[PDB]
Amino acid sequence: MDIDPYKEFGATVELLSFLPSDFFPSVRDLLDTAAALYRDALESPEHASPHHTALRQAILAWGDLMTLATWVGTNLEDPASRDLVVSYVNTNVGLKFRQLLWFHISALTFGRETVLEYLVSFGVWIRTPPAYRPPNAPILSTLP
Amino acid sequence: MDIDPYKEFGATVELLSFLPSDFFPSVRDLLDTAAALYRDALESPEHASPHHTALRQAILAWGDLMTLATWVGTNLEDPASRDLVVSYVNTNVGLKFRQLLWFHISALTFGRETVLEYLVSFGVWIRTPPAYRPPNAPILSTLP
Amino acid sequence: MDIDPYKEFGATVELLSFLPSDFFPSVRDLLDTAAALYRDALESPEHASPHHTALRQAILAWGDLMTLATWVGTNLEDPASRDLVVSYVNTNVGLKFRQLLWFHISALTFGRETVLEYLVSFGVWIRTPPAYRPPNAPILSTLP
Amino acid sequence: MDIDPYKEFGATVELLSFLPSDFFPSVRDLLDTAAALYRDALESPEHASPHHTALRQAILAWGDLMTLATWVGTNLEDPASRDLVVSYVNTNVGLKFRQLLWFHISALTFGRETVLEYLVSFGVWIRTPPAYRPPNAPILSTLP
Amino acid sequence: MDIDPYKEFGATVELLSFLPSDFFPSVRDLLDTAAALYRDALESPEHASPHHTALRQAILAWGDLMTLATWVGTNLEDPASRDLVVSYVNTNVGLKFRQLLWFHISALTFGRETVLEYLVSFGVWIRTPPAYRPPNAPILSTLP
Amino acid sequence: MDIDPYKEFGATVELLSFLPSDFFPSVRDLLDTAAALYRDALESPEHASPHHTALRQAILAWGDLMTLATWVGTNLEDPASRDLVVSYVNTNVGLKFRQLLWFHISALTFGRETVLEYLVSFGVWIRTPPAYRPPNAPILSTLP
Ligand SMILES: COC(=O)c1c(CN2CCN(C(=O)CCCNC(=O)c3ccc(C(=O)[O-])c(-c4c5ccc(=[N+](C)C)cc-5oc5cc(N(C)C)ccc45)c3)CC2)nc(-c2ccccn2)nc1-c1ccc(F)cc1Cl
Ligand SMILES: COC(=O)c1c(CN2CCN(C(=O)CCCNC(=O)c3ccc(C(=O)[O-])c(-c4c5ccc(=[N+](C)C)cc-5oc5cc(N(C)C)ccc45)c3)CC2)nc(-c2ccccn2)nc1-c1ccc(F)cc1Cl
Repeated sequence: MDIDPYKEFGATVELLSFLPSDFFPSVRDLLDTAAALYRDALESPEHASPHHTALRQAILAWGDLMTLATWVGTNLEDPASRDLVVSYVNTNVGLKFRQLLWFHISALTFGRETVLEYLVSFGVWIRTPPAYRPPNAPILSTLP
Repeated sequence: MDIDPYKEFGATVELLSFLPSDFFPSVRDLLDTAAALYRDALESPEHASPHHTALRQAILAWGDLMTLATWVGTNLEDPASRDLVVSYVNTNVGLKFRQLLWFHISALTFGRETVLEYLVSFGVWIRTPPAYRPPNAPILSTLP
Repeated sequence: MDIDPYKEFGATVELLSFLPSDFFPSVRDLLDTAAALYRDALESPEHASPHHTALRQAILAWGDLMTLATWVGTNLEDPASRDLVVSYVNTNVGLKFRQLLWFHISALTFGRETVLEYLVSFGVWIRTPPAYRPPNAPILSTLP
Repeated sequence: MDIDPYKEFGATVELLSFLPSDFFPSVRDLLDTAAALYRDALESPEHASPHHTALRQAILAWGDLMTLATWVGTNLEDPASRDLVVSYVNTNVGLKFRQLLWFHISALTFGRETVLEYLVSFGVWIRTPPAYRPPNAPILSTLP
Repeated sequence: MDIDPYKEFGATVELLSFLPSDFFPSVRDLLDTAAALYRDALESPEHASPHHTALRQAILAWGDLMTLATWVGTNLEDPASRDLVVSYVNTNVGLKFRQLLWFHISALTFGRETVLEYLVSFGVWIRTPPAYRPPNAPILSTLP
Repeated sequence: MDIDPYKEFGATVELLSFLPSDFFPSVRDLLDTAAALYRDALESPEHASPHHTALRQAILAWGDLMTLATWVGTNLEDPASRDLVVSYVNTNVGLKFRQLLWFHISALTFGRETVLEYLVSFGVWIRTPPAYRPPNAPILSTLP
């Protein structure tokens, strides 16, 4: 009854379990990137590619929790209520789809195959013990 | 980037603003009806429609929000501090994509064309004042 | 100078007066119809039909009457005289204006043929004795 | 909703603002131009061009603003406030309106080509330094 | 690297040194005239001419300098310390490309050929002493 | 009424918002590079490519502020006047188009596509948290 968010794009939630938590950027940094690079294509009413379809949805989803953050910021009285709730959204639910923002943005910019190869390559990096890991962790980059 | 998802689908948020709040079925019925008859290619690796890709991102979001309601209802202290939040999810944020689930499901069984005419042909039914309104709203259905 | 705003379109004020006054939708409830359905076609720099060129003028004409209901609506010294006039805009100009928007916005969605026939149809249905008539009122609809 | 009343006609408010304000003729002095030249073409039940359909609306739009300047023009209790508003019609609506009539009534007599070129021409001629320019101002004319 | 921009355009800075300081129109009129009739492809992603690319870099520079005048006039303390700077911008640095805007705009409507002849045919008009000078400078214009 | 300085070259001011302030070299270092590599082509009166057209303009623009720096350095008396002004030009207005100098120089040397790919690649570098950023930030380099 539960769908894999990435089963349609080749990747999977288990595969994204490689990437540690702190690896992912903040939601602001990702939203600014899409709104900087793709803002002229996201708002365009065309199916340029499935990531746009997913990316338009993921943005509005976080746009919705911002509402619940603001509603809770004012219509609640207890500090442990008004804070621990909003602390939950940024902490856990925010992390719940910084993957989606990080994934689909990185997929559009770099192609799906380059992202999937990136995950496996990053998987090998993290597996190796600290003594032999090359300190420069692998990082995405285009290729002509 | 401030844009509704209903752009490449030929719609708006104003277009689906005519529909009264009691128009849309419950969230449970929509989720069930999704898996009742779309569970075939909905939870598969296949890609088939652009509606499916947008759909899958909606069902995961509600599963996210329900994780929020379960969290707040069990850990936040005061019901006067949390039942506001719990009822807020089921009431307002739920109705956010309480209709989003409705659009894609209705579009899939019927088509982006037939759903739009039902929306166009509904507002004309609802914009009409009560005294001169037919006693039976138009029925969404496929035309052979 | 008796410039009928409908003589170009195979109609006339007498037919639109032939229907009952209260049948017509409200101004606010009707602007969003084109604003939600035709916001892209109207704002386009190339007209698609004379209804576009005509409806594109009615929207601007209503602009100042709201502005005049806003400038005068908030920049007077006597509130005892503000609603004396500001009420007149929604009183006896909208009645001559809500008819105008309804014609074109219905003319676009259903063609000038069906609207002109509907005016004859509905205007009769309200005249026939109630003992002898189909109680299901006649209405436009995109479906046959 | 930024419905330029000129974007359909290869112009825009900035060009018509590019000319000086006082260049435009008066409303009364301009209505008779179409009323004397185009009283037959406008009142015809078949439009001859989109300028007809557009100019046919501006005349009626000015109708109520005179009526509103007549209803309010004579049906108030405070003359101290009558000219406070009635002056505004000829104050800051005609300025946005005398431009509108001038464009179409000139567009019909001389085609949309010559008017759009004249706006560029005259708007420049008033900008060039007086020491270096033909003092004979540029003007439309039916003769070559 | 010490070179004027008027090289690939077939000109110099000496050639445009004949023109008196009062020759060129104001900076406001040039900026308006740029957007009055070139705003079509001036603020677009298109590349069309080599004049447009040089132009766009001029309009941004003046917007830069005006940001300087606004800054100094509001933050620098003494008018005897700042009005020198403010008037210096509008007077001297303004006239630097007060003519630069004039050359490209005049070149676009007319062509690199026709503008040069007007410059060649102007100096002969201005180098001539006053007693034998025709009372009307040559007029820039296109030749069919 | 405002043009994007980079809208014609594919990039945009938002895209260049990735690069932090201190990343950009000084104006002297860039001018020496162009005057070292391109001084034999900039002064050539030919449109070798649009960056030359932009690059000739950007140089003279900074060449103009050097004049205002020198004029202010001598014809002003107050130290907070003569210093804070010139401090403004080097600090803010200098930074305002060290981008243009850095961009167009890097575009000529490395091709437009390589620069645009560089920005996106640098964008991904800066987004990543410090713990996982490869310490060697990405840097331009040719490719046969
Ligand atoms: C996937 O869709 C859904 O699940 C769904 C649907 C749509 N479907 C399909 C339609 N539907 C039906 O129940 C239809 C069966 C009944 N059939 C009929 O009555 C029927 C059957 C045959 C004929 C027929 O051939 O003559 C006619 C018929 C005509 C047919 C053609 C025609 N011409 C143009 C020539 C003229 C006709 O003139 C008529 C005139 C009549 N007079 C005299 C009054 C009477 C009948 C007719 C009607 C409901 C379900 N709607 C809604 C919804 C929501 C809010 C508000 C309203 N609706 N929500 C959902 C949803 C819910 C939960 C969930 F979790 C997920 C979803 Cl998505
Ligand atoms: C885009 O350009 C501009 O905006 C612009 C222009 C140029 N334009 C176009 C020309 N212009 C006019 O006003 C022309 C209309 C008047 N037409 C006429 O007088 C006219 C029209 C028809 C004929 C005609 O067919 O016979 C003739 C004519 C002749 C024609 C052909 C001919 N042969 C070779 C066979 C012999 C002719 O012998 C004559 C002899 C005469 N006698 C007896 C004295 C009298 C007339 C004629 C003249 C001004 C605008 N200049 C200037 C400028 C600046 C500084 C100093 C001077 N000028 N600044 C700008 C600028 C300003 C602000 C801004 F923000 C941006 C810009 Cl860029």
